[PDB]
Amino acid sequence: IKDGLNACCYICIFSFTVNKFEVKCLISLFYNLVGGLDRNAFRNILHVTFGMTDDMIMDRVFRGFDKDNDGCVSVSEWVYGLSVFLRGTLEEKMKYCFEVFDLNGDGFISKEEMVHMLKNSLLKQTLKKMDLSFPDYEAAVREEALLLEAFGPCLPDPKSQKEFEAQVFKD
Amino acid sequence: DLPSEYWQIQKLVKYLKGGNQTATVIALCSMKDFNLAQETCQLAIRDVGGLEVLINLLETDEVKCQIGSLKILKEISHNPQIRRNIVDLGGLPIMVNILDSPHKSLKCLAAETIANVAKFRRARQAVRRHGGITKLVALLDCGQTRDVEVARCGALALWSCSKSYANKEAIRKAGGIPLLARLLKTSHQDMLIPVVGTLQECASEENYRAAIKAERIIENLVKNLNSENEQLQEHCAM
Repeated sequence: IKDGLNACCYICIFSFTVNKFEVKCLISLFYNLVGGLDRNAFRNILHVTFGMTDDMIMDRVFRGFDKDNDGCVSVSEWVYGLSVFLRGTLEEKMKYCFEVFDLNGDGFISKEEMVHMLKNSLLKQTLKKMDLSFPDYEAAVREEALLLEAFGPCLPDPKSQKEFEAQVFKD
Repeated sequence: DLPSEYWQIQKLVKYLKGGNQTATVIALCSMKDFNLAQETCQLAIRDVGGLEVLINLLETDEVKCQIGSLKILKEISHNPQIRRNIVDLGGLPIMVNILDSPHKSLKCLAAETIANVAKFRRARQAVRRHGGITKLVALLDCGQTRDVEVARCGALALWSCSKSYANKEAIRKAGGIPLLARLLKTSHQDMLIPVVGTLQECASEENYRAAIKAERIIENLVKNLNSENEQLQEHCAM
């Protein structure tokens, strides 16, 4: 295939938790989206398809997928993060959520990425068991699965994501 | 005065019932952090509505809603006032269809809740009328270790529900006797206490005695009269 060679090389390089035809059609819909994805692609598709109306989290998940900071997000990291969202391990989820919810990227979870997103979490009118470091953060997250996304939303919400993967991964 | 827990749980309910994913996740984080077994905390959550907002989050598509919600409902359902206002608000029929809703955490933690709810007649008859007896019986059938914990919760729920003749008739019509026989054959002790706890007062009935004798459950009780946890020989002797 003139475009499936990308997916073949990507299963050769990256160990996606999705299998052959799944990643073929995933990259096919990526190429449908690009007509390779910029900012506006994220701010539209993760708002309409996914949800999570917090625009700071939109930019933050954009940069977390854009860990290489090329602006035009590459298909390699795009499909890698999408495979993470589809089928990811607990360690992969905690690594991704930690480095994303660290907004400035200081390697930890300081005041500007605890209190600001706590008030993002509070519709205006935790560290007791964690402490912020990744080891004890991981300890309290594997204790309470509520704590996995206790700084930002992320999603993998089943009724959202299993329906979306139902239209994506058309057999 | 109303407790500090009442004040925070009021704020958390306030940004629970009309919030979003992050709001719900951290509000239920603080819910889980608060002392659930405290009776004053149970009354505070009841007075702020609380529980019923958690059934509204069961309706909401997010799933950590359901996980934290039903865990907290189990741990605060130690007392009768909580559960009678559960059925008065109407969240319990909904929780009955959570006993079939696709995620396992839903069914297991909800069956723990009704397991510690169903001391009196109303919860038992609600679960039977809205079908949760038969769906927990299917979870005990295990046609799909995940089945082991969901069946342990369903079995402890049926043990709480094993005083109503209509509930017993529902189990008998659904055919729970051979599948409880196979779960009695299985050596997981955590299932072995409440399965026999259910089967005891279910097998007070004569057709149940005929069924357990047709399936040779007496031999299984003889095999299980010497387990590590002590309570199994009490229940088998019953």
